[PDB]
Amino acid sequence: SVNPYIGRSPLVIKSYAEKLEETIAYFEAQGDELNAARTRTVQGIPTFAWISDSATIDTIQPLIADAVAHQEASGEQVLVQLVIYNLPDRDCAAKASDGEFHLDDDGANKYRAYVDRIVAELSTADADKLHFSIVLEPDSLGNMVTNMHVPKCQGAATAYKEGIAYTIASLQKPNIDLYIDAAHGGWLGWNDNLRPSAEIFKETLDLARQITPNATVRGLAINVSNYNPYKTRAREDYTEWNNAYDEWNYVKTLTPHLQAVGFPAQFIVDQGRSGREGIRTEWGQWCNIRNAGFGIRPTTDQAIVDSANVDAIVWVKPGGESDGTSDVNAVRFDENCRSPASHVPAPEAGEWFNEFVVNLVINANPPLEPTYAA
Ligand SMILES: OC[C@H]1O[C@@H](O[C@H]2[C@H](O)[C@@H](O)[C@H](O)O[C@@H]2CO)[C@H](O)[C@@H](O)[C@@H]1O
Ligand SMILES: OC[C@H]1O[C@@H](O)[C@H](O)[C@@H](O)[C@@H]1O
Ligand SMILES: [Mg+2]
Ligand SMILES: [Mg+2]
Repeated sequence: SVNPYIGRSPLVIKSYAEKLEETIAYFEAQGDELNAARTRTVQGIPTFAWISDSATIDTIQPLIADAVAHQEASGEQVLVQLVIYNLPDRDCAAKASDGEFHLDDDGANKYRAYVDRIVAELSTADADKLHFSIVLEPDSLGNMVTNMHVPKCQGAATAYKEGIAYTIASLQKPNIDLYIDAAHGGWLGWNDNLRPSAEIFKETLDLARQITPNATVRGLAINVSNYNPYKTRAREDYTEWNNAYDEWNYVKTLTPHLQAVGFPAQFIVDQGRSGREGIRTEWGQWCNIRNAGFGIRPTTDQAIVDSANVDAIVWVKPGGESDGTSDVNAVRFDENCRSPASHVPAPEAGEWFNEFVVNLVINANPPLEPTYAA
C-alpha cells in the first residue's frame, strides 16, 4: 500500500466551484479585488464530493466523465475524492437524522444496494482510468465508543460495523484507496477512547475480510466537517486532559493503538475550516462556527504535514455548505446551530451560506494567495 496522493491531482468539484461565483460577485461589489482573487484561488482548490443519499448517485457518472476529460486535457493523474455517507439509522446520537435508511424499514439491505449502485458507477471503463480516494461514513463508529448509552446507537452498532464492512469489501480495486472516518481529537482522542477506537476499526476491517478475503483500507480520515487546527498555535482550554489537542497530535497519539491492533496507520486530515482558532467556547460546538477560516490547503508536503503517518491534508467538508439551519421553526432545526459560537442566521443544511464563505476567505490561515488573470 502506497500514498495515493503523491503526484496525484485531486479533482476540483465543478458544482462546488460554481457556487463561489456568488462570493466573487460579493467581493467585487465591495471594491475588494484581493478577496475576489482569493476566492478565485478557492475555486481551484479540490474538495470531496459527498454521496449522502441515493439520489446523489446520479451525479457520479457525469463527475467521472468530466474527470476523464480533464485528465485527457491536462495530463494530470486525476484523483476523485468521494464521501460515502448513508448508513442505516445514520447519526445515531443526533436528535434527528436526515439519513434515508432505517433499520426497521429494511435499512441494512437497502444500504447494501446503495453501495452496489455506487460500485456500478465506480466500475465503468471511464472510472477505471481514474484513481479514487473515498472517506467512509462520518459520524458513525465513534458512537460505538462514546454513545452506547443511547438506544438508537445500541440498536445501530452491529449495523454500522456490518455496513462499513460491506462498503470496504465491495470497493477493493487497484485504483481505489479507502479511509474509514475516525472522528476528531475532541471525540476519540481522550485517553480512554483511543484503544476502543482502534479495536473497532480493526473489528470492522476483520468483518470486511470475511466478505472479500484480502480486503484492505489505506487508513483513516480525521477532522471531517470539524474545525480543529492541524498544529495549534494557542492550545485551547477546552482541550485540557486531551493529548489530541490538535489533529497532528491526534495522529501521533492514535497511531500506536492502530499499530498495536494491526490496523493501517495512514491518515488524511480535513483542514477546510481550520484556519482560525479560538472560535469556540466548547469543543463540542460544530454547527456553522462563526469566523471560521479556510485552513492549510490540500497538500502532501512533509515540510507541512510533518508525519509519515499522514498521507495528505485535504478539504472534505466543502466550506460554505451550511451545517444546518438556525431557524427555530424549521422542520429540521437543530439547536446546536444556535450555539453561542454559531453564525446566525444560517440556511438549511447543504444550502449555500455566502456570508460564511466571505469569512472563510477573510480568516484563512495561511492567507490565501490571490489568483489574478493573465
Ligand atoms: O465533528 C462533527 C460532528 O460532531 C458531532 O458531535 C460530536 C462532537 O464533534 C464531539 O466533539 C463530541 O465529543 O461528540 C459529539 C457526538 O456525540 C455532531 O453530532 C455531528 O453533527 C458533526 O458532524
Ligand atoms: O456539505 C457536505 C455534506 O454535509 C453533510 O453533513 C450533509 O448531510 C450533506 O447534505 C452535505 O452534502
Ligand atoms: Mg428522513
Ligand atoms: Mg442564496
